[PDB]
Amino acid sequence: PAQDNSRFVIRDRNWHPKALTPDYKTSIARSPRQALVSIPQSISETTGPNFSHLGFGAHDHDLLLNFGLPIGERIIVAGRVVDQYGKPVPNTLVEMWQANAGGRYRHKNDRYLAPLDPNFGGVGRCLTDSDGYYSFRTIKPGPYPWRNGPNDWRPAHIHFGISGPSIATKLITQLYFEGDPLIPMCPIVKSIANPEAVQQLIAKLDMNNANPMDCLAYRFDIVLRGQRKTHFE
Amino acid sequence: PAQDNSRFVIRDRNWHPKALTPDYKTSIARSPRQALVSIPQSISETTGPNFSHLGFGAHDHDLLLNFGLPIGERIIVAGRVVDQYGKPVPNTLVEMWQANAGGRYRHKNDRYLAPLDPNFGGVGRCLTDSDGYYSFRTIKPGPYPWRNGPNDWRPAHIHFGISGPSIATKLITQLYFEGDPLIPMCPIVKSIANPEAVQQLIAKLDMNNANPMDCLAYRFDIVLRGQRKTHFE
Amino acid sequence: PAQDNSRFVIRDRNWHPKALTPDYKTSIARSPRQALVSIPQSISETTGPNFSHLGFGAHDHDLLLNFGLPIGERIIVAGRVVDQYGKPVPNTLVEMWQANAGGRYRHKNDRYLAPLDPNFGGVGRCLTDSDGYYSFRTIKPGPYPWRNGPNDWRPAHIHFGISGPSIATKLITQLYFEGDPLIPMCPIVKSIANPEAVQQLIAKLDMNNANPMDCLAYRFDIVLRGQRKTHFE
Amino acid sequence: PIELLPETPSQTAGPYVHIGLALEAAGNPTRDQEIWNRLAKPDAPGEHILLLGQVYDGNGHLVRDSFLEVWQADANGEYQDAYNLENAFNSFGRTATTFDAGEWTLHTVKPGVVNNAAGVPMAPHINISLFARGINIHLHTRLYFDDEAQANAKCPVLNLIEQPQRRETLIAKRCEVDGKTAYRFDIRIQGEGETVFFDF
Amino acid sequence: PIELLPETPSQTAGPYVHIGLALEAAGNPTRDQEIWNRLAKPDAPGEHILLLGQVYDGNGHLVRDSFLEVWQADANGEYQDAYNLENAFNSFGRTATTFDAGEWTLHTVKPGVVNNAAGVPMAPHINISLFARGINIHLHTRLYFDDEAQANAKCPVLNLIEQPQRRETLIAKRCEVDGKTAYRFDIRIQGEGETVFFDF
Amino acid sequence: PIELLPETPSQTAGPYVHIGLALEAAGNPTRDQEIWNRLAKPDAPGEHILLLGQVYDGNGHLVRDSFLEVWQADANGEYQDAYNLENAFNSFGRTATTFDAGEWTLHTVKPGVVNNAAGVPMAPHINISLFARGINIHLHTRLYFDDEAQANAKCPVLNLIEQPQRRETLIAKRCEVDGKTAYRFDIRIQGEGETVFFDF
Amino acid sequence: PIELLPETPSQTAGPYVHIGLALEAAGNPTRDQEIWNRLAKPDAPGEHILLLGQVYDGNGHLVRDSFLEVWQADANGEYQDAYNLENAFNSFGRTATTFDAGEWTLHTVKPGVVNNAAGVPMAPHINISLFARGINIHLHTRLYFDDEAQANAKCPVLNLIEQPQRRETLIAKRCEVDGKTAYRFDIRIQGEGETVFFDF
Ligand SMILES: O=C(O)c1cccc(O)c1
Ligand SMILES: O=C(O)c1cccc(O)c1
Ligand SMILES: O=C(O)c1cccc(O)c1
Ligand SMILES: O=C(O)c1cccc(O)c1
Ligand SMILES: O=C(O)c1cccc(O)c1
Ligand SMILES: O=C(O)c1cccc(O)c1
Ligand SMILES: O=C(O)c1cccc(O)c1
Ligand SMILES: [Fe+3]
Ligand SMILES: [Fe+3]
Ligand SMILES: [Fe+3]
Ligand SMILES: [Fe+3]
Repeated sequence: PAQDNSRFVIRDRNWHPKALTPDYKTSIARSPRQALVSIPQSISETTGPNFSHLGFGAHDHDLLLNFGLPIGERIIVAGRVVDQYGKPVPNTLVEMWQANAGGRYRHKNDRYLAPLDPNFGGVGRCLTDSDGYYSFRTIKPGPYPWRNGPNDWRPAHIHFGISGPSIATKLITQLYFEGDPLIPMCPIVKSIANPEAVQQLIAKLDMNNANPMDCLAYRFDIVLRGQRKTHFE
Repeated sequence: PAQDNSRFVIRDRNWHPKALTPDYKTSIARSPRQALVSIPQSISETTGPNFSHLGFGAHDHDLLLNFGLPIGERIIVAGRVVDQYGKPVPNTLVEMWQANAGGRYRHKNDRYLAPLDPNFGGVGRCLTDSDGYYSFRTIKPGPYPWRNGPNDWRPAHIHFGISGPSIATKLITQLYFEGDPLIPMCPIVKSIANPEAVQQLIAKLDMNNANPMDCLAYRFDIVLRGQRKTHFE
Repeated sequence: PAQDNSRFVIRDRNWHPKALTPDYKTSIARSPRQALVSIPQSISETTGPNFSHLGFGAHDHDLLLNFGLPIGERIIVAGRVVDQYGKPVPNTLVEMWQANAGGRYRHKNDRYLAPLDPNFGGVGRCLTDSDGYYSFRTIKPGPYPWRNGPNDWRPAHIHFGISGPSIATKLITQLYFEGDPLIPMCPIVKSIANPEAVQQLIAKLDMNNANPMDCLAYRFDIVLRGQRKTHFE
Repeated sequence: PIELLPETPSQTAGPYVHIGLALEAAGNPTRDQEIWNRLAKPDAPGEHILLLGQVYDGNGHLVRDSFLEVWQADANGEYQDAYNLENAFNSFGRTATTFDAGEWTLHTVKPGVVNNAAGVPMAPHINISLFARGINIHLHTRLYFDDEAQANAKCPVLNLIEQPQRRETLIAKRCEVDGKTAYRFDIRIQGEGETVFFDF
Repeated sequence: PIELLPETPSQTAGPYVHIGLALEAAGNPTRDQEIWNRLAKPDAPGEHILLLGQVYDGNGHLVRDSFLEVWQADANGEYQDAYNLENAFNSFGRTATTFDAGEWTLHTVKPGVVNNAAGVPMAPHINISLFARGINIHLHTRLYFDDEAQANAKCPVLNLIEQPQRRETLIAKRCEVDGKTAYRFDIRIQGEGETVFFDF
Repeated sequence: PIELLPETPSQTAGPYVHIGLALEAAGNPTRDQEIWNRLAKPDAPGEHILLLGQVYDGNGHLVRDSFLEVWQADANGEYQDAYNLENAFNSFGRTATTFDAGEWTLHTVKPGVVNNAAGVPMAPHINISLFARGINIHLHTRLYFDDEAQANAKCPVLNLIEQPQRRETLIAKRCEVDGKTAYRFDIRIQGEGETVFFDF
Repeated sequence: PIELLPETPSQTAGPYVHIGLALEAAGNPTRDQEIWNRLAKPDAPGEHILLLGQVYDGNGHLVRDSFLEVWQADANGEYQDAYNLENAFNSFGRTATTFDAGEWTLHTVKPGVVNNAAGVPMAPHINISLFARGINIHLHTRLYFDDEAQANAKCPVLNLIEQPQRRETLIAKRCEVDGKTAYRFDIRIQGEGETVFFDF
């Protein structure tokens, strides 16, 4: 069973988006009005599931094949998972979901007029390697309109979920594409107060990783909370 | 009795910290939601107590003897009390309290593990002289952790209370020490939106005032609301 | 026995303080007037003691327990010892000494009026690990007056002694604390001509390494002479 | 425009205010002379009364570390600014809420009427300043008496409050404590029944 | 001060979180192995229980697109980190609220007691993480049981919550579902009876 | 040119160096294991000798707060780097001067011959490092023996000192203390008879 | 830190200091009232003595253009600040060295004992300030007497001088001049037997 041997650097709640960000309408009623209660880390918080023995399918991470070929821009999304100390996070669970080339999600509630793609599902998962590397093969998602302001459009994005070594490190986020003119207009993106933090969410075109005459590549590294041994406790 | 002859410059409520400052968790539930009701100044507001006849002990302002010798950095905290017009505020009451060298307060509810100092109490009072000068002799207090965020630490500080000429001028504040790296990270400090206002709370090392081979000195001036005569009222 | 396999990068005597620094009065009569004689490195200079078998006590590095609890600011002083090539120096001896919270040393010759702390000795030692890491637990020392100019005060500091791999790398220095206003006025500090060299002596506040609700931490890294193998000798 | 020196910024009193301003309350040895909660000596002219109340936060929870300062006129509606323990009546006082019960109490006399700047008389009242951890800048309020409806009705200050409902939050409720005239004044910092706080 | 690399900033899970992390719930074909709401198989040691609840917004309206993650010790107060569908018990699970009823359910066992860093025992509990559209950064809570009042009174975690009334927000109410021991745990994100959320 | 990381700058040991490195001398309780002035147990091979000396400033006044470190080969001309209190012989030692007499002492054996990088034998010597208040960066010297003239005349190190008269400053003078072989080695930091200090 | 206005920087007196501060010495006509080397009138209480000396540069050469200022207590150990030619005793004086013989003289009384700030008595002394071309900022010293050995031994000032050999530089040598009690005080600015100079 797991053991309490680690401490995780405290989260900077001024770095991460706040709970109440009124331009993002839904946050109004879904944000707490009372202050969060701080508690010391115990084994409850410093441990988490290990997915090494989960039975991954052969194309769990290849969205081009896991659902004919999907229509859209063929891309590889790769990067590494490291902690705040710059240490790789091996055998960690990386999950992702997204819309198709038109901005359509394969979900009951998605009524957007852009058509579904009969060869695309939009879900992948990958366990990072010994060096903290992950990769997926998919198609570039399209932006889509949503009921916020009368003319709001989400920039093209991929949703990501990362496990890390504990429940203290677990994170849900979104990757944006370098140069997307929609980024600075987004109320969700704007939930993040510091511009420098926004930069962390933008995948960079990575020509070095592309497959000539086949597909482009984007690089997206993720930083989880720094893990340290306990001392003089 | 007292008479209504003065008027006091209206307070700048954008200069002082606001009531609701979310990072300072306790302010959440302890800040009014309705606007303050402004009212004209009357004798009720423009008068206040005078402590010229209070019977002060001879060591009232000497924390080194008023409680052996306390352990810690021997310092002198001196300065002047003026109004916004630059006029000295003579015979006014200055009160201060602080933790010991380890950041431990001599109070029931302070369960911080740094120990108490048998020769230290942590309270002083001084009446300004005819030039608005006051002085204390103490030990520099230590920073201390508090239950705000998971790792919040108060910068070293001395609590101050100044009467002034009326209840309109009475003030409670904190003095911080020049160069303390904790200053900029404190959420109580940050309740003050203007960086310029923060600066005003920082005591400056004063070598000129030090007793060689004995103790250092810190200069801390206080500015109370400007006092003026009524006119064309 | 030891073997002559290494060469150490020549010291930069313009980086380190010179011998004669008149503001530091004692340096006057204790600095050579003849130039140092340069000599080639031999086994005599390229070897030194290895303290791996020294029998360290379990609290050799904990000043809180090695002498009740001391009064003062609880801090952890940690860092790494690397060489100029950035290579870790494992299993090396790090020794430290310092005053108590009030700037008083537990030494016969110290007649400063700040009292001794019945639970504090002020001496520690630690052998670096595999990665060149060391760590001490102590209380933040206070500044103290000394008979140099008529009103001279040493900034708060910890004296450090480092062995390294040979008598060639052995070094004695002082650690200073980030933001201390006394730093720039100390004649000992000023013995160092290059401001950039001074910066290396300043321990930075390290919140990441602090124990919430218990103590703060400071990071101090040490760089010893670069070690290289001999070539074409 | 013209700008004066900026006033020193306020900071919360914090949780340990007691050690500096309410030694008895903090459970520490007091000095010879201390400023406390008994404004009037038994032989001071005027109707002697007992004041008591609690302080609530926005959640309806008791604030057990609040510190209050009061300023009032004597029976003759005069402000005695020369503070002395020897005096029979002092216009200034200090009180704090019990870390247990969380209630404050004061011993004084019902203050006489004073006029505003315009020469219009104000209903008898006690000026209060509230301090505590969580309060960045102290809160100013006034205590009024329920048995002074007539006067209260004409108050030039009380009449500045737009909504009549808000005015009632400033009126203390007459009661008796051990057959002694008492008045209960509860302060609600935030939410339902939030007390009026002033700026001047 | 020392600055490390900043952590990647959080972002809301959004309304389609199910496609990615709750396949069955989104009504899409699932893969061979999925992380779902069954932490224990019939032959797992301990007392088998059913957990269910609803999630409310600040308006008292049901949040029908919420996603929840759970982490708990096995009946021996042990944390089973090696996740495997072959296991009789998994310490980790996932659940979500119905687009219709908007109620989540979990099948597990009552967690054994675990000690805090200082060696002090915490009352039986389940660690919860709440995700959904409108929530920028996930909310952390703990589920305690009403039938553990004695343990609950001595919990060093429960005890850090200043106001006793708020502690109640964390206690699940024991019931029965098809003669099966059940506990109801409702979450109120905002307002009256707002659930306590932690930072660690 | 290529620049490496700069070495951490030296600082004076200060007046209280004894507290950290010469515990006994500071007149403070020692630890179980201390590094001191006895390099050789009485049963170690070689010619057992006693070393003693004084340290003078530029005014010819005794330096009573100096700290010294020594490094030498064993009688077989070998450096024993693994330091252990169990060893009969240790290559490394520590000494300091009396706050009173201001004289240091060391109990060792006469070092055997070592060769330089070129393969040329150096005369028997002890490597010394001098620390003290007023000394910003420690001073390096060597102790040679007066009864080794032959070897001394051919030392490649000693031969690097231009002036013959200066070489004389590194030669310890043989004596006898209580019918024990001793060598006196005085250090003159500055002025007339100033000791040769090295850079390497 | 706090910074005051910087003090006006000192400059050497220059070779012509006499024209301004020692008119007679410069060989120029003097004014009605001059500040000179006769502190005590024959009718002044105390032991009447003559002080004399020479000033030497670092080469052992006489400084024939020096200017000296003296401050001392009267025989009761009292400082007489109210300067008047009418006074039988003035605490202040001025002298200078002959362009010829290069010797200064002073006519005064032996000063009485004065206590330091801590209430400890200092041995009888005369405070001296030396000015001259080549001296950028004047030198402060003190003259003590060889016949106050008992007192000298206990002076907290003299005791601040680390090295006893240096304390002797401050001791005037008692002699007789034309059957009068004289003390000789030579000042060596630099080198062999360099006189202690103070900073305060
Ligand atoms: O912006 C916030 O974080 C906040 C927190 C609590 C109440 C409130 O009105 C606002
Ligand atoms: O932020 C404020 O100052 C404030 C004042 C009143 C209501 C409110 O929601 C916020
Ligand atoms: O400043 C120096 O390094 C120095 C070195 C030798 C003689 C001297 O006067 C000065
Ligand atoms: O407001 C607080 O909670 C607080 C806690 C510690 C020190 C202080 O000044 C204030
Ligand atoms: O929070 C939402 O309403 C939303 C809508 C669309 C995409 C997304 O990530 C979030
Ligand atoms: O060299 C000194 O005189 C001195 C005095 C105090 C501390 C220190 O490191 C050095
Ligand atoms: O010091 C000098 O030699 C000198 C010479 C001329 C003018 C003066 O101020 C000084
Ligand atoms: Fe405080
Ligand atoms: Fe989306
Ligand atoms: Fe020191
Ligand atoms: Fe001139």
